[PDB]
Amino acid sequence: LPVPWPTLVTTFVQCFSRYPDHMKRHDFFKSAMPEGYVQERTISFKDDGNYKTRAEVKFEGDTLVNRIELKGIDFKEDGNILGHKLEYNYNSHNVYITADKQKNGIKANFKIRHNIEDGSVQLADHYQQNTPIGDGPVLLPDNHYLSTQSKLSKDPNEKRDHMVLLEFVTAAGIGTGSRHHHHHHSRKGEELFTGVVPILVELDGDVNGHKFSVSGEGEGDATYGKLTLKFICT
Repeated sequence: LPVPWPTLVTTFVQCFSRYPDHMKRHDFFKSAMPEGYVQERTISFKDDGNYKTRAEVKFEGDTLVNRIELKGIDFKEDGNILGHKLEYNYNSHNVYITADKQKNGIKANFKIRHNIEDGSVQLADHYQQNTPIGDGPVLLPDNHYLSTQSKLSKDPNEKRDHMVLLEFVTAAGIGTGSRHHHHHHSRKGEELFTGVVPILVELDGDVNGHKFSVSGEGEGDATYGKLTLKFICT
């Protein structure tokens, strides 16, 4: 793998976030299902290169799949990314979501703080836009945030280069007086997430001409804002 695993966490399914009852009317991600959404990002590593990503997230039968292309350029050979100088861990923080009326979707920007091995912080500035694939109605949200927590681990019986990921995501930032206390909204999309959903993730990448692929498997339980994924280089 040509880059540190933590640098890919954000790229490797926000439809698995927990939206409590009063906020379900703001859940763009599930509302776009099963047709899905396109997710695009620029990720700018301070003093280093950038990733640009395009993904389609949708249902194929009973499976939520996230297929990604990533292009990374302008990285330093001996910088924190290509030189693998980032600790294997991950900071919890809040991702703020706003509607993007023009693309019938959402945007977000947020900064990830990556610990550097024997140094300070490598910042990764994220710009994100999401657009529905289908033409059906979607839920465009009021401003809110996703409180996102991520634990990184290893499988002691896995010989391949890999990452195990446990994530918990809960929406917040809207109070119960919002929209005159009205919870009502269409449950289309949302109803597909009431139980445990299998996930496939597949990525093709090229970072400074180093080409690689990753596959990931696991499951999501949105009732608990819970995701479990294991990723391997392929």
